[PDB]
Amino acid sequence: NIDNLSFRKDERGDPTKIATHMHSKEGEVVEFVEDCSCDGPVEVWLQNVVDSMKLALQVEFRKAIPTYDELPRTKWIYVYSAQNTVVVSRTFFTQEINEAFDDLEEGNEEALKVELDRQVQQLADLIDEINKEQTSLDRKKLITLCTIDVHSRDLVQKLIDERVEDQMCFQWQSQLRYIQSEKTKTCQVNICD
Amino acid sequence: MNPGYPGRAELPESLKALFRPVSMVVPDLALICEIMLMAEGFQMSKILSRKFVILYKLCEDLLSKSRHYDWKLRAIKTTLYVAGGMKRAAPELSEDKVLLRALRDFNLGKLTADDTSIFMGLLNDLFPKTLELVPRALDKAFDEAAHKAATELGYQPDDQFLLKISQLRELFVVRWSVFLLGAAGCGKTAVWRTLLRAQNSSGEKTIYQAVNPKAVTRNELYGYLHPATREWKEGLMSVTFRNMANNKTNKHQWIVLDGDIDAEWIESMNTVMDDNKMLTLASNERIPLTPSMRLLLEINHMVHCSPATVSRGGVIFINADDVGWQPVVASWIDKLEAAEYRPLLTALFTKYVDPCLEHCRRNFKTVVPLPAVNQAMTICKILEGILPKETVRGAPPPDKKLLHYHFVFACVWAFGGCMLVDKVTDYRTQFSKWWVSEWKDVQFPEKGLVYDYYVDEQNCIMVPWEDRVTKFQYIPGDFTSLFVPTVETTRLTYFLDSLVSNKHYAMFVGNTGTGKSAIMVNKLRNMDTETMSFYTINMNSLSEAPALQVILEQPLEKKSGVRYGPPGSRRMVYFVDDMNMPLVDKYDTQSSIELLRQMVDYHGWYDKVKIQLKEIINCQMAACM
Amino acid sequence: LMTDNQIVKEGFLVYINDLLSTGYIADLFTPEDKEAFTNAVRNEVKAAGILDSAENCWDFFIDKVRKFLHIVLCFSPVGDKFRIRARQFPALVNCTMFDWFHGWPGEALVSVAQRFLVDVPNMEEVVRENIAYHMAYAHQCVSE
Amino acid sequence: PPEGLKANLRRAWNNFNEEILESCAKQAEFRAIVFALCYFHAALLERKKFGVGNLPGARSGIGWNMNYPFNTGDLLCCGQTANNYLENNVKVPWEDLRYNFGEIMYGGHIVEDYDRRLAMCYLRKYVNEGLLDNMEFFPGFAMPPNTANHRQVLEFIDEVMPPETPLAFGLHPNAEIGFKLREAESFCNSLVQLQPRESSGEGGMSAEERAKLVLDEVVDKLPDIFDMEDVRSKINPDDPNMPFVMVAIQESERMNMLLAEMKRSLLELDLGLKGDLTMTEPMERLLKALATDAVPGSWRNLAYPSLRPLGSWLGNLLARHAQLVDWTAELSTPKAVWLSGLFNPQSFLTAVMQATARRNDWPLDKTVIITEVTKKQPDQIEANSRDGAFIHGLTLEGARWDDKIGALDDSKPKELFCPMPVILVRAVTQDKAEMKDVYKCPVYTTEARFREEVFEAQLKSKHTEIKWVLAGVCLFLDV
Repeated sequence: NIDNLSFRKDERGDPTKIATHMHSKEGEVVEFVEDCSCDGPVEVWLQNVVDSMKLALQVEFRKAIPTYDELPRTKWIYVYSAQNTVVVSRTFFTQEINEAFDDLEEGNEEALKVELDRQVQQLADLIDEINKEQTSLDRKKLITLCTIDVHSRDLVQKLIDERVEDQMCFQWQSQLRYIQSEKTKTCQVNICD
Repeated sequence: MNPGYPGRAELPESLKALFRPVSMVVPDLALICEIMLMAEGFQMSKILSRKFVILYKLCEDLLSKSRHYDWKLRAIKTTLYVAGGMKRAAPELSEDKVLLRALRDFNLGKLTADDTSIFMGLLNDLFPKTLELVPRALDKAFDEAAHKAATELGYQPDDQFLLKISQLRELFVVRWSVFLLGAAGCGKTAVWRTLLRAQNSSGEKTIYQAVNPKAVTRNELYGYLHPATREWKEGLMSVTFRNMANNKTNKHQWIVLDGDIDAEWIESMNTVMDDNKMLTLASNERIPLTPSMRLLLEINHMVHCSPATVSRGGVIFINADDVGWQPVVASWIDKLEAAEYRPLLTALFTKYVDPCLEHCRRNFKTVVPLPAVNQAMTICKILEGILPKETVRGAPPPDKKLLHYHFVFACVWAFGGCMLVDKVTDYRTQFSKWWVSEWKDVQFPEKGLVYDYYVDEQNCIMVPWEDRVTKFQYIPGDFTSLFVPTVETTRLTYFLDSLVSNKHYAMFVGNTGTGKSAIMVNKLRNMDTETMSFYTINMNSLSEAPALQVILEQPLEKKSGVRYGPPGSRRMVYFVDDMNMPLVDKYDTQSSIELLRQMVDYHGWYDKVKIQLKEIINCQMAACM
Repeated sequence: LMTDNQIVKEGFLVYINDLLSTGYIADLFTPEDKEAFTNAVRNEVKAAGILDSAENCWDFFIDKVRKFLHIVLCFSPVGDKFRIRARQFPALVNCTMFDWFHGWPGEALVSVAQRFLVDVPNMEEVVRENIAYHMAYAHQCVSE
Repeated sequence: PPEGLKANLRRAWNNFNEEILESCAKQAEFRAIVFALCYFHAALLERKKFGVGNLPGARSGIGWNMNYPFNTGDLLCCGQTANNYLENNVKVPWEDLRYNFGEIMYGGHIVEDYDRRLAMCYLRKYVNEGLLDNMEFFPGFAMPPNTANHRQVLEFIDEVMPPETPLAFGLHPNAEIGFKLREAESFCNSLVQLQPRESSGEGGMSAEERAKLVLDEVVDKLPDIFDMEDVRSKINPDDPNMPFVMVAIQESERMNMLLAEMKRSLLELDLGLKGDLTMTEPMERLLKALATDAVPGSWRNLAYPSLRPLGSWLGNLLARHAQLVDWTAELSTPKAVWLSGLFNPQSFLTAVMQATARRNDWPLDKTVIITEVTKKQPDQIEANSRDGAFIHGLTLEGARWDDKIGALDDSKPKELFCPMPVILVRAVTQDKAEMKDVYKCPVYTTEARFREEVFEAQLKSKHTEIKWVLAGVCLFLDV
């Protein structure tokens, strides 16, 4: 994931060999948790800062769960990073689906309609900030979320036709789904077994 | 991957524990376009996709395909980009109406009229309320200055001129890689000429710089580190693109290129021809295109290119109505200003030009490819051949009679003058008789041959050219195979004499020694051979465009201008023995021939190495094959 | 005189091309050849009784070449490149006095057999000309 | 390899070890499924002895339209995951595995759904718990429910004999006639390559035949009256702005150029053989195509029956010309045409669909294809119209178009080749009735190649669609 590195200041001469955080692969800055110094024996602090990147992402995953008070708001879309907003949408919506069957109990259809409405209004504000002012990188975030939304509503219709066919059936089994064992801090993505 | 035939192919034999076959073969164009139209900010993009993706499947299945018709997802994406962008530039409407401006500016540029009918039908089957269809747009200043320029251009401002410049102007603000996909006689010249002159009349000054890509080797135009010296050779295109991409960011500029193409010298332009607009070079000069320069390519056919190649460039495919045979006729009408004859001549172009036109169209037919619009240019060349010897300032009846004679002659010599000659299937004199059966204002001689007939303009009698059986000579001198003209050569050389009186002339088609030498020496000896100076070259299948160009420039004085000029004041008439010897290239081009076309079109040249203009001052040609 | 056997490159016939189709070569003349050759020939024609402005030097130039060059061909058409090169340039048939060489006659057999069999021992004439016309016969049999 | 379902089957077993053939009867379904899938594999191979490429003959000689790559590695991987889930769960939810063993591991080397449905139906003919009770591969050779010891069933197929009925290979006994037709023409062209002659099919001249110039926006000419379905010509809700009129206009024009091309090439048959400025190498190479009696028509511009000699193929080529030079200009009327005379049959298909769309559906949506199955309730009768089109001579191969349904014709004379005589098809939007009563009939431009589908159809199948696709049926251009 590390395209480049992003530093604090000119500690130890050139900008701080303490790897404060990586530079995003697509071009952006993404923060670490612990910041280890480049000046040491290479591989060691390499391991350190890479693992810091990992731990940073997974703990901000942990953070984003209830701060998702409501949907990704114009607040929440931009307050939370691109990865934040998309990963939350992914796994949030996945457990929404896992509930949404009621596991072969009545109540799924209206729910499907509601999440399709989520797709509608979400795409709506995404398009709004495409038309209204938004940062080009945040517009890349916007189109990211649009392109999440399209598959989400695709799956909405997919399970509209696949009417009752749940995890006990093959069809929801087929779909992408995340056993969020973040009790262990893992997104145990568990498609067919 | 993707294999060749459904379900059967040619694959590795012993690689047998490493992969698992799955087939990802269905284009999801509806889904993807719907995605990008939410990216283009569209709400019924669901339904928009539902309609329009199938729309282009059906356009592919139905419309008369060509080299410049495609509905692959690439141009699909381009159209969606245009529609979304102008949608956010023209909000507050139904998404379909913006879609229809997109369609209107997109497909009408490339398609034909049958395609237009099919397109209207496909639209209104899905999209009723045709007031949607081709939604309203105004380019008032553009089209007024365009009609102005065309009138000033002499070309008839047939609002297909206005239509085409509308398309081009509205595409320039959309796409900078453009093609003027027309034809011979199309007056694409006139099209961009009206365009650029009118915009010069309205700011953002349109300085155009023409070149034929098939002039010299790709290296010289392109430029290169030398293959044996490793010095960077400057490239004409790259030099101009530094002069052009830079310091001409000031205002809207134009890079014109008349000719045609072949998939040999383009494959490296893939970083500036597209949106990338970034001329990366082998020596890495990295010349960036800016939105102050306009790329255009005045052309006829796409017989050598992949669709992905021309996908970057836009296609403005022209209708022949704006620069056509009757536009040629009325353009000449503009050119004549015989203040009293202008009321009289016009009807002749209907009672003579039209009937002789349909006669030549079906009543007789040829084996030599002839453009009828060039037959209009031919009759117009006869017109300025005969115009100075006409003065309507005198008595009107003799003037009108002599002019009626002139114009019926002009059909004879411009439409049977191009007809199949004798000795094939009875076409020449049969034309002549069936045409003099249609002379109306002035007496038509069914005696002998009107072919034979010069006409004593006063007394109105039709004198045979056998009055000019002279001259006669035959003797070995500083001798080779010998020639001498007689009657038909006298009439032919008088025709070319009236041509060169306007400095005009025509090319020549026919077998060797069919009078050729007699004709050339005849025209040489008639007047000051300093002026009537010639240059005979047989050009063969192996000597080609640079071998032609070197043998071009010996009489070419390079005097002020700088111009390829003749030595002193004279009018060279270069001779070509057989231009149809030179070989086509791998992409079927005898680039010597196209070099000649460049010579005659721009009336000048730039050396492959030099950056200097060498225009043409007074030259003529003599081209047999 | 030039032979297909002597022809190693058809570039040679390219350098014969403008001599015949055009009338004189520029195909092979190197630029120094054209320039200095023209300088010499112009002075020659000035000396040749033709003092002019221009272009009359090339006239006595045509004198000096075509009244003294008269190149002759000796090819066989079976190499079909014969007509191919003419298709590449008309000089091969432009002003070219074609001559049927022959096939090769039985009279050649007879008469050359008398021409050369004359010295062959034994001289015996009935036998030697029985031989001469037997060989005429046999050559015709071999041709058929 | 010595084949035969006994041989094929027991080394299909031997494609598995004992411990993964013979195992615990806890997973008795495991050994049952492995044995059923061994027979399944064996049967795929057996039918793979049939397919297309040199086929004017047996319909049962089509094991596969598009003959697909299978492998025993897939057999072993499916065996792995099956042992996985049957040691795991001796209980079986069918739809899961019936999607798995197909679409996600086997179906990837496939391009058409027809063979996918063929496999899933053929197995489901033997795949169920109701097919887990002494399952019949086909009568006379069954599945013994001793499904723990592989050695026991291995004995049982030491006692199963090789000679299986053709329908024990799930295919009617009509593979043989056209099968040896294939091998007959194989001997033919073999010995053809094995015997030299010079200038007899060249000595036989071939420039004796031509059609002439066709419409140039010149006429509206109408051979569009009767087919015994549309006994009289009809006009219905249509788009006469783009009816078949201009479609056939451009068809006739493009074929006019095509014929002019065959002319200007044929212009030099021996003129090429005796010209100097008029030698024609491509047709010089096609001179052998003339002589070798192979269609020199290679200027591929319309679909065509692929395997036909010059006489039949090119005479019927002229017949296609004739049929469509007649069927040039008919004022929007699309009825019984040969689907080969159409100089592009898909353009014709598009024309007829856009005609139906004003009638059989509404703007911004399209009708669906379904067939003429008789006995429709007498309320709102509208048949001889653009409710459907009319064709003649599409080969209804493997059944018979009798009682105006696909009638069983599979072991009966003229069953490899039945035609459609003629149909008024049905274009509708809600075709939601008679879907398993119908084989989903395709429409192809060929069977000798099965190169491409024109479109599909729903003909009333007299028997189960499972063995109906095991026999297969479709509609085509020609033989």
